[PDB]
Amino acid sequence: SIKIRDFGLGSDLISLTNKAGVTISFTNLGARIVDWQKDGKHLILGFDSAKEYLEKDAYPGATVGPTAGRIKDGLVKISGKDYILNQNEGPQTLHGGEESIHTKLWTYEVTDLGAEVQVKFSLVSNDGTNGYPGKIEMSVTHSFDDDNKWKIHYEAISDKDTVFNPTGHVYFNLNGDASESVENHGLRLAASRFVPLKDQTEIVRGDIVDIKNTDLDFRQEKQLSNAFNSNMEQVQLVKGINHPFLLDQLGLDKEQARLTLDDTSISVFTDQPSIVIFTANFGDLGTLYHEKKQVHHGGITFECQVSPGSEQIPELGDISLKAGEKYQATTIYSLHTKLEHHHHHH
Amino acid sequence: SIKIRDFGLGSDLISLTNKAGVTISFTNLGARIVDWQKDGKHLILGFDSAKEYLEKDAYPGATVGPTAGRIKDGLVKISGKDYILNQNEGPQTLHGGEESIHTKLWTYEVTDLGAEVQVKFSLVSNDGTNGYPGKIEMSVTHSFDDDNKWKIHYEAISDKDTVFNPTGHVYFNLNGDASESVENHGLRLAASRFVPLKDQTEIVRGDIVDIKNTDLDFRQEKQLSNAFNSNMEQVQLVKGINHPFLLDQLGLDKEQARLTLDDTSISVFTDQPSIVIFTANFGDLGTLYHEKKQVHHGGITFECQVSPGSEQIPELGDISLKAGEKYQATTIYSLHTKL
Ligand SMILES: OC[C@H]1O[C@H](O)[C@H](O)[C@@H](O)[C@H]1O
Ligand SMILES: OC[C@H]1O[C@H](O)[C@H](O)[C@@H](O)[C@H]1O
Ligand code: NA
Repeated sequence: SIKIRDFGLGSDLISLTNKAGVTISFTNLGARIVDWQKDGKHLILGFDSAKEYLEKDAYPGATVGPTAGRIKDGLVKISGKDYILNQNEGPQTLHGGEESIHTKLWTYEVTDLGAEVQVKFSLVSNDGTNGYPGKIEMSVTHSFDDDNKWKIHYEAISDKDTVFNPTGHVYFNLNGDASESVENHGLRLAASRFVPLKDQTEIVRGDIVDIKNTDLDFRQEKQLSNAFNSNMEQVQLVKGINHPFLLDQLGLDKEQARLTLDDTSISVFTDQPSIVIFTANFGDLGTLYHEKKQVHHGGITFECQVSPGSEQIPELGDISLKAGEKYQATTIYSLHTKLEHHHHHH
Repeated sequence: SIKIRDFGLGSDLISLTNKAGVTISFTNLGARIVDWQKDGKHLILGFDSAKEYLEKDAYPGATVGPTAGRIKDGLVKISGKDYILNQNEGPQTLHGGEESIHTKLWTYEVTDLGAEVQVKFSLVSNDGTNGYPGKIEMSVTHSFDDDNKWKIHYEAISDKDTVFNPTGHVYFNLNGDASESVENHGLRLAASRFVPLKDQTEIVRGDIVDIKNTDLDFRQEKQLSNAFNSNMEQVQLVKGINHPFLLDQLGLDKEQARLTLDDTSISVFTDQPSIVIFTANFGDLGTLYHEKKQVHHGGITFECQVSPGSEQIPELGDISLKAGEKYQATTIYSLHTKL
């Protein structure tokens, strides 16, 4: 079933329930996921109204871009030309600049395919918006099926050579309470290397580091507490995790990551080369989620994209988008029950 | 009473009915007026869904900008520097460039004051959007009251020196049917001068012209057909009227124009110095409104703003907006019915 209602400020809330009774909801404000519940329990973080997003934190669950992550000094080279983008985090351009796509009302249309329902959000980034050459016609399709798979499909075309590397900013918290740390969740991630950050400004260091056998090694499932408790320089630098992880094997067919809590698991699939993992290292900020003060480490993202820093570390990839060329990216989050035995105590 | 409903593509339709039973409706798609009716008759042109506007014509009833009108070669000078805006009509920048603010979904909040109801639409134009320096935080408040006054109040703030001169693009048709020319309406307009167009590109010609005692003088009420049957080269040029008229006296208190058809009249008030009047000179286009095929002259606008062409005729004014300065504008469309 599909249901729609006003969500506030002119935004709408689109709620889907699949045949298994799992419900998930989105809003056109930032083509974003608002909630995902199983048996009355929230699997992710979200607010109850549009205003909350604009007043507390506009990122959760949003579609972010045109370029996700930090661009050192907002400087990009496009077809032999240097371009300076809006700098909204010191001299850095973070998640596309100020008042970016995650803050806009996107138009949308719903396609009911029976076992699958698709919500296609659309938006045009005008040429020059926040320094980005365009215009760029973008679309984000969020779909949910009877198999409990939530898929995000991005598409985009530009009138001019530009840069494009968006991502989905959902935060998971299998505890279903933001006031509960995710250190109790088990994490498995098919990545042998990571990208260290230079300092508190969080731009990339310039090197790629192997993490096998360190506290950041999750190739084999381990509790998140291991990382949180680590005194490795990078962990301390960011007070948790906030880094791009380079996937060892690419392809949408492979389970790149799996997050488990007791009988529930979320598997991550994507066609992107890295996963930026941010563990809500907010300290005592205590943003309220459903009247619960969120704790430090009260959530975890899996931002699949081309790793940030490619401006400095060419090896990470090329986020350039040629005029007329069609961009596409696909990321999938699938829900499972009793996928494995996870019986721990914190 | 207030009613909110889905207008399509995720856009909303906000309908306001006052004590008099008059109904006015708006959509966040382009902070625009969709309908205005009395006793079941539409006073303005509009569509029945969001899609239609996107597919047929996106300007009707919309808020247009940042700059309304045509800018020669898309060129403006800001703080002594030349800036090239998005060009969407040949080398001209028309109505702020392609995919402008009239095609975006604005956020909004409704405020019920009893005798009056306000609907405040907001949108942020990012710095650099379509070549315009910013960011510009814009808000357009459409309000409707028990006196049948529809008021538009504009406000904006920019982080950088820029240009700003928006307008409301409603088309009136007291016939209540697009298939019917407005030639039968009577118009009065407090303007003795106008701005002639250079040619078919519709950019300004360069001069200001006195219209006193011409087919374009409406200082004294007159029927539209007059203007429409005039052989003035300017009329002949655009096949109707598509020009900025320079108001004689400035100020919100003075009724600047009046459109009348029988018992029904619309008065226009503004704090702007000019009114651009366009008589839907669409030829055989035939755009469909409420299943009615539109006729040439099947509508008329009252675009209140600073006259287009100030880039070439500074006497017309200046549309710059310095960083940190607050822009404000107001335009009123008052409805009256004789007894
Ligand atoms: O709150 C948004 C969040 O987005 C990414 O994960 C960044 O790496 C974090 O530093 C933070 O900016
Ligand atoms: O269609 C929108 C309309 O906008 C103004 O009124 C112009 O003068 C007309 O030429 C036309 O372009
Ligand atoms: Na809506």
